[PDB]
Amino acid sequence: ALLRYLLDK
Amino acid sequence: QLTPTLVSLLEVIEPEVLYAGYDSSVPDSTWRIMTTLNMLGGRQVIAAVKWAKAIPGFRNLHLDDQMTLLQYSWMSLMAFALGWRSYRQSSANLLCFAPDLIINEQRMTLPDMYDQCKHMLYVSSELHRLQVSYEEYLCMKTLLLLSSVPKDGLKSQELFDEIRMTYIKELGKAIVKRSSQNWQRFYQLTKLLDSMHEVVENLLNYCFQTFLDKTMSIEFPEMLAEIITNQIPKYSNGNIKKLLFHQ
Ligand SMILES: C[C@@H]1C[C@H]2[C@@H]3CCC4=CC(=O)C=C[C@]4(C)[C@@]3(F)[C@@H](O)C[C@]2(C)[C@@]1(O)C(=O)CO
Repeated sequence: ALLRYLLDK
Repeated sequence: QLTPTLVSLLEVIEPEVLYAGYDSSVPDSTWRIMTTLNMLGGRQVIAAVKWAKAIPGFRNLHLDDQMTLLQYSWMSLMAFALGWRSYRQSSANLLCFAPDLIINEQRMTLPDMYDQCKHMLYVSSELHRLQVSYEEYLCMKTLLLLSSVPKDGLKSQELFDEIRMTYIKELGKAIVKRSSQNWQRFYQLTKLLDSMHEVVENLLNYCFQTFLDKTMSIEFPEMLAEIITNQIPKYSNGNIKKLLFHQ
């Protein structure tokens, strides 16, 4: 989840 | 060196050690520590992601791919780096988690402590057995990110492999510096990235119980929550693939 925001941010 | 090396790169893209933030003074407590590693874990992890996007070709893979790769090998990467740190001087084998959170002779004597550190010591003791240079470590560090994949490859498999090899190539050049039967040296190292698969395994077996039982009283930062929660019954369906070198 955040892992994705961090990944795609 | 035929301009910036992909090696001399990861070296600068390599993250900077974090501090546990441990209190020490108050007599040591088994979980007080474990729970202190976990908080720290999530940060290293986070720091790892930044480290990953920072790698050549990574941002290129399809995001959902990049998203699961880390998901798998976070443990593997967390343990490989630490081995390094302990190997860095701790002749007493001392587990070095942070510059302020080291695990000595008697801290190891604590409850169900050595019961799990034994695995982490494996690494450093092994790394110490193969005198891995910072260069080789960096390159292997990266290759552990690719230690495991789905069972059906990824939306960027072709790419993924493409990349992977290039590092397996960068590692060769790495071993090279310093010749002869370099091929054996390669073998030893290579069999140790495979060793990690078992290693990363026992750690999950210990990490999941503790993450489960609240009769333990150990706490994880949210980071590892999403991450654990997910990967748990997940990989426990043989839906993943532990990539090897030697069968
Ligand atoms: C042995 C397992 C696996 C452990 C992790 C192994 C990888 C690691 C390397 C570090 O440099 C800092 C923290 C971590 C990320 C870790 F050390 C902690 O989080 C605590 C941990 C989950 C564990 O001790 C527990 O089961 C705690 O309950």
